[PDB]
Amino acid sequence: FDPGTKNVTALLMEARELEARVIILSASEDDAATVYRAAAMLNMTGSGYVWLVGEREISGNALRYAPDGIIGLQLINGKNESAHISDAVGVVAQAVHELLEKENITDPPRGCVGNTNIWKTGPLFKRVLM
Amino acid sequence: DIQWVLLLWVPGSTGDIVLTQSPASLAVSLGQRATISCKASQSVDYDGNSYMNWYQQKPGQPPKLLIYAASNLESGIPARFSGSGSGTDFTLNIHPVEEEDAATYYCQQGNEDPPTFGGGTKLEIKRADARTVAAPSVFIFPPSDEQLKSGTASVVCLLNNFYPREAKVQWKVDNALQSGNSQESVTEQDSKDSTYSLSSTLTLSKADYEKHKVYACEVTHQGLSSPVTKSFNRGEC
Amino acid sequence: DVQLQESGPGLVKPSQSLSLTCTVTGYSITSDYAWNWIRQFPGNKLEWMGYISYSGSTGYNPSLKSRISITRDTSKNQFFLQLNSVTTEDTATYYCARLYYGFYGMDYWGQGTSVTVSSAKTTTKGPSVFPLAPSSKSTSGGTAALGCLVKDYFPEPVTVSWNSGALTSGVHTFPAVLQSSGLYSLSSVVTVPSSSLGTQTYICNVNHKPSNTKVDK
Repeated sequence: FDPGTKNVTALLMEARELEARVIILSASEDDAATVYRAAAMLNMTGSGYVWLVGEREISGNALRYAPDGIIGLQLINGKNESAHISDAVGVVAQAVHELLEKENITDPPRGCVGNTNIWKTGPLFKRVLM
Repeated sequence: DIQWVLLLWVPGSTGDIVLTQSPASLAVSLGQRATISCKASQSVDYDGNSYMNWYQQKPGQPPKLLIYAASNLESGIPARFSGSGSGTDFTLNIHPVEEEDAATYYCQQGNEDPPTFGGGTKLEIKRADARTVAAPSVFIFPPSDEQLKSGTASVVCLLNNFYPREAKVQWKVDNALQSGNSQESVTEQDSKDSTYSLSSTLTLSKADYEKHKVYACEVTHQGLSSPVTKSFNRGEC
Repeated sequence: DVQLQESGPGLVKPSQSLSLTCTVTGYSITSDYAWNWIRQFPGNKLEWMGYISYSGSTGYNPSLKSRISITRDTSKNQFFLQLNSVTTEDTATYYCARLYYGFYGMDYWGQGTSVTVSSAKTTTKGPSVFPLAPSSKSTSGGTAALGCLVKDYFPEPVTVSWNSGALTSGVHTFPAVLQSSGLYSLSSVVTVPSSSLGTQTYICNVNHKPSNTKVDK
């Protein structure tokens, strides 16, 4: 759908008629709050409906109308800057170590500005790092 | 010009006066010898003894001058104060501690600047020891639903007989991150009943009350650290 | 981690742009909390404030919905304010900390800066150099009259400290009525210590937010 839907009640009426009740919102928090208000207006919040949303969809202003019980997946290692940074550094270190232990370790040329320094072993390097 | 006319008590530990004595309530209370004396580490002693105006500044009651220049008493008040002390500190032992003498004594100096105020500690019920406890009278007013539409919330909670110095309302909510949340609404201090309450007004909108949990003003102070969680079920009033 | 320090300037000129610097530096700033100040002023109540996001929602109240402009300073993980034409009841104890979205309460001590409406020249007049004179004569009980007498500096709501981390047994802040003349005679006092006899000196060193002066006696 397009962002900025005003006739959200028709969407809930169509979803209620169908046998499926898995309502998934992953666009933003404004549409999340809108569909939460639309579901609370018709008293169809949690009564058999599946609400699987993430932390980004509930951040800002999205839980002001949703009752307690909405399944909100918290973004693990997505916003923290205390231990997630160290975890990413360790992952990159282990990755470059395993890459150096393997083959295809040719040093690319000096990629300066104003010069064509396309790495000829790009796909091979990405396959080794994968 | 240093301090203006402030009809309040000692502002906790970091008081706005350089003449304070104790951060919390005074150790000696009504019933035994209570000493009240300010401090002055500047050029105050002019022509011998300094000119300090001693008066019982009680919140709500007009103060009456009883001892001037810390050496002679003022007419109109019976001679019941020990006007001793010289130099820097002027000790004033208060043995007749009645229901009106237990007030804050500001040593109004008349040497550097006449319109000034001294220190003094308000004598009240010492509810910060192991003898007496500060029972918080938890009373939550139910806010109406129509008032929440305009943005105002009648969620005030009474905190009668609490700790006025260390006002730290430790909320027992499931999740709350804030370094200080307490509306300063303490009334005037009194030594007769001491029924002053802090009206912590957490004004929130209608949509904010929906996601808000059970409003429970749990008081956790240094005096009485007892768990008092009054579960107030929100709803239409 | 968890850093809710309010390092905002608490002393500016009247009717001047208040660049409230709220250096949170916590978990993340990309639209996770509200980060709004509470209008706690003795005498009246407050209203439901707004909340900022990644787009920089600088609208708290309908009156100042578009007047102020909160600059998103993602370089130091903080933001500035442009509070112009502030009134008396609006200018109060600010709590620009990691306010969780939902307005549940608090679980920490009392911190935060309180900006005043006093002029910078009126408040700054020179530290009163007064030598600490121990009384050692008012031996009444556990609490006596003894402490520092430093005055004539920045307003009371500042980073009050001691002589290189002295005894802080019974320290608690309490916002009171500020003086319009600018002669803030702030002086903290402790209950148990600094009430004994001998030569124990308890000179205080109240640090300042926009000056960081800890050498005045």
